[PDB]
Amino acid sequence: KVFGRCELAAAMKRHGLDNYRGYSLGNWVCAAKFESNFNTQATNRNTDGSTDYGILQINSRWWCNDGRTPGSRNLCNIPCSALLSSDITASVNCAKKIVSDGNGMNAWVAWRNRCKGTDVQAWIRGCRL
Ligand SMILES: [Cl-]
Ligand code: NA
Ligand SMILES: [Ru+3]
Repeated sequence: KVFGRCELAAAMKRHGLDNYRGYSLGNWVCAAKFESNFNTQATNRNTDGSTDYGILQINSRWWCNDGRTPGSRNLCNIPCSALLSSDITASVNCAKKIVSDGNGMNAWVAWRNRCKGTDVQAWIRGCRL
């Protein structure tokens, strides 16, 4: 599923991301835009052999199992394929785990380079919810 901007903002609000660890909704919508272009099916291989999965491009080195990332962990206890569904629950729940670890939203290089220190609230303006 390729989400619309306001559709994703509403779904992210529904599933608990607004103000999660002090990150207002716009942060999450902005990150998703530059990570996946709002595409739940997005995958991208990295030079280290891991892959990033889904609308928030969650990485197999630590967070999910894809059966091909040597020496990796599965801290969200999910197959990485679960992160590709139209239902964003697994991606949201796993992202909550990731952002609780120290660096906050800086784990998304896309967030640091494209969203941080910008008008992130702009990504949710004009939306119903
Ligand atoms: Cl990640
Ligand atoms: Na893994
Ligand atoms: Ru990451």
